[PDB]
Amino acid sequence: HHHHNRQQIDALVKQMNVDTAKGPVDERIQQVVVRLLGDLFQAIEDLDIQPSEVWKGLEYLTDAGQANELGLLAGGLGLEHYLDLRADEADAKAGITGGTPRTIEGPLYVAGAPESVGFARMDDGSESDKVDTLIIEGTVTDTEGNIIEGAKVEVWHANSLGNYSFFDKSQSDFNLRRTILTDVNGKYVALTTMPVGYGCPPEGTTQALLNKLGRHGNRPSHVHYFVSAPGYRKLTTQFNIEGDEYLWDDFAFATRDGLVATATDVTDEAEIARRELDKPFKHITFNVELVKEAEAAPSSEVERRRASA
Amino acid sequence: HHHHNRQQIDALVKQMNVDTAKGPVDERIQQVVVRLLGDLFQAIEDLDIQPSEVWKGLEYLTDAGQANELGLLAGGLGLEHYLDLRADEADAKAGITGGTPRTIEGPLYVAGAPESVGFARMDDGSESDKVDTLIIEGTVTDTEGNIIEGAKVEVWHANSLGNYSFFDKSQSDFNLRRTILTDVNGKYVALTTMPVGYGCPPEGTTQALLNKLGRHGNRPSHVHYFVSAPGYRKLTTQFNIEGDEYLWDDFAFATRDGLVATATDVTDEAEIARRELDKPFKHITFNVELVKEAEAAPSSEVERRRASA
Ligand SMILES: CCCCCCCC/C=C/CCCCCCCC(=O)O[C@H](COC(=O)CCCCCCCCCCCCCCC)COP(=O)([O-])O[C@@H]1[C@H](O)[C@H](O)[C@@H](O)[C@H](O)[C@H]1O
Ligand SMILES: CCCCCCCC/C=C/CCCCCCCC(=O)O[C@H](COC(=O)CCCCCCCCCCCCCCC)COP(=O)([O-])O[C@@H]1[C@H](O)[C@H](O)[C@@H](O)[C@H](O)[C@H]1O
Ligand SMILES: [Fe+3]
Ligand SMILES: [Fe+3]
Repeated sequence: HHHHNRQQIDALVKQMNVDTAKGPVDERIQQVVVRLLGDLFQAIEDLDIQPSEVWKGLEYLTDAGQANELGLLAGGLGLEHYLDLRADEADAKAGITGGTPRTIEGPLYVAGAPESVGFARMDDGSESDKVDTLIIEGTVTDTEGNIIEGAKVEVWHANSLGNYSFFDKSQSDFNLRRTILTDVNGKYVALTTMPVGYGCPPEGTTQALLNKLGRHGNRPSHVHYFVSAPGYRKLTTQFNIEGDEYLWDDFAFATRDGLVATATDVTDEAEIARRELDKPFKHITFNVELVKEAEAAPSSEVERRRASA
Repeated sequence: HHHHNRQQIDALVKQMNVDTAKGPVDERIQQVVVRLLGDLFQAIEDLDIQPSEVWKGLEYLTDAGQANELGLLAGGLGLEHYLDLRADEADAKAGITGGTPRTIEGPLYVAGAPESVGFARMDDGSESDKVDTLIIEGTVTDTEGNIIEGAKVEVWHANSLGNYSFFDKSQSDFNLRRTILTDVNGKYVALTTMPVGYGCPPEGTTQALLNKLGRHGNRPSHVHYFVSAPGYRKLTTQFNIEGDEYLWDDFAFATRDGLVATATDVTDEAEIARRELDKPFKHITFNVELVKEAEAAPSSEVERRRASA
């Protein structure tokens, strides 16, 4: 079934995609296209991939893009996590150590969330009779424990049904999405609701492929973070919550040591009063340590197309 | 910049996509996914592809799918032609020789076109004052020249502006698309208009990438064919027209020896009368030779998602 060897493949790819060039070429795009096409052709030879199979793959990719699910698929196949594995190894080779660990962004960030100093309430109260109240708090410091005032703590997470605002058009705009600037003591406090883990859209393209792979499409409960500050490396991270069925079986492979938090229960009447609440709530501490930006440091910032509102 | 070797990549891909499987798996889909992901990860290592670059690639693929242009991109990068190169080599190894050569289908077939016996007029006459009339005719035979009656000759082509019906919603439904069944003499005749070659949509995703590659997105003038008959191998082919600027510079690499036709000019008053026309016209002969279906023969039919109306 081998109709072409790699030499013959490379010659064909060059004839079609390089020899045909006239005028200015983007050299990087040319390099990447030539490599990926040659690899695709060689996989077609090695696995004897039939035209009907190739068309099914392209039809799948078309459907995935129309469903806006390619970011989700990048998470599920483990490509998004792989990019973090690479970034961690690049940082190790730079001698950059310390700092809260990174993990995946996911595909559901939205720019433009309400900003406040030191404290934000993240939810609109529309689920107050059906989900636990959660307070999250932490201090943002450098690697030696010195507080950072004015650090930008961006948080987003799912509602009691595992759905995110903007994508779920039934929620109010920016529900469960906030930017909190750390106060004079380096502190942030978020008053919110307990996120639940969630699956992929069950009739969607990502779950369709996971089904063929015998795989589930679930993530454990988590809260996403961007943390940034002048003079420090930007951090993309999350915490997961101890106790979740899928904690160490995340379909997007994002859970890490250092990023698992325990939700404590507060039933004490005095403490409840102090928080201006009326019922028991859950409490999570999540401190963040940022690494100073050095001339030698690889960038920790990632350009990516992101929703805005 | 090499953070992982292929052994480490393969182990990671297995951990994420295979070890996580529970219950029935589609073994072929699993095999192909594992191979393509491992290859993608290795290309990322070898070329030190940055997260921002990966996200740009996925955003491009998303945009391409939303624009319904991935079939067009398959043609332009030469993947569609490569599939034919493979099919030709498989046929050679089977000892299948003879027959009109195959070439690419393109992405613009529509099922459901008007059917008639022996003769069809393909155009609605809406361009009669701005484009040349073309008569196409041919005989469909086996490899020894014996006529085949009742062969299904499916033809589609572009209008005077290089646009195809169904996709160009300004044209009448099925304009320049017909199915003609060969008559008792194995003959088909199509009365139509001269197609013009065309480019990719200039603001679309395919041309955007071709621009980065320094490449044009043009095809020479051509008419597409499916030819099928009981007992014979289905044929996907075209003819191109001698004289076209892009005849041997097709951005989708479809031109072949054996598939170039010369448009003859008919100015003779007697012949014009015979055809029931009033002006000179162009004439193309395109005969088709079909190969008998043998038990040993690979399939020449391709399952593919196709428009219908
Ligand atoms: C670049 C080009 C390379 C790829 C292109 C070339 C590679 C060729 C790939 C060949 C794959 C083998 C095909 C085997 C035959 C298919 C059988 C089948 O059951 O049909 C369908 C399966 O088709 C597939 O999903 C296979 C394609 C997956 C390839 C992409 C893997 C990406 C890997 C690496 C890239 C990095 C990944 C990047 C990270 C994002 C089942 O139907 P469906 O549930 O999948 O979808 C269903 C469905 O079909 C329903 O009918 C519909 O109603 C519903 O909505 C839909 O969900
Ligand atoms: C499976 C996953 C693998 C890939 C995923 C992983 C691989 C990662 C790929 C990395 C590529 C290198 C990126 C370099 C930096 C980009 C710079 C730039 O100028 O930005 C843009 C270029 O971005 C690209 O097109 C690069 C991605 C191409 C990769 C796909 C090749 C497929 C090969 C093989 C697969 C078989 C092919 C299959 C056959 C079909 C220029 O803008 P634009 O004109 O391209 O689009 C423009 C634009 O950006 C405008 O802003 C917009 O308005 C307009 O509409 C749009 O058209
Ligand atoms: Fe999330
Ligand atoms: Fe065409």
